[PDB]
Amino acid sequence: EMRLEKDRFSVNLDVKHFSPEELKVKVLGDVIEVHGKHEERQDEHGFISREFHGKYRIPADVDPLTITSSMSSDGVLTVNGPRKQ
Amino acid sequence: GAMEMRLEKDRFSVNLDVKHFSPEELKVKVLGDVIEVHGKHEERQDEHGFISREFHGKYRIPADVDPLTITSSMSSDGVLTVNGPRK
Repeated sequence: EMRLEKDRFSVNLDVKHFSPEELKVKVLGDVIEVHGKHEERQDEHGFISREFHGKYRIPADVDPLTITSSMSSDGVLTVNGPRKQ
Repeated sequence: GAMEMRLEKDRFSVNLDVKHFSPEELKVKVLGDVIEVHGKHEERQDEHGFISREFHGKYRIPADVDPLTITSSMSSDGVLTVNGPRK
């Protein structure tokens, strides 16, 4: 969920079932890259693997070096940077 | 957790969180005495945004559950349940 305000630009993701250990955020050029992987090999009667990949092009008026990520209690991953004005 | 298994006296069930998936994108298969589940969701806007979401799972069916009477359902809360009565 891309969000373009006047003041900032953010990218919000629901990652409720991934711990911070299982998430990675990278920036290369003007592209934000996000990945998550969680596994529950629960015994001999079950398993589940969950995965997501995301790429988001950064607006031209946002310096890619000013980018930061964060995770909240509600289980949301945000990648954001201020817009240069 | 995104998954829980639950044994009652009348039924067996497996609950799953699949909130971000539409019914079209989900697949429930009963393979003998094993349940297999799969979902894949992709949103592309070139050349600006890409999100890809995937899950894969398998569970063993208890001996007193007939694989043939296993049904699945999807709720409005975005929850997938695979359930079968017991014998």
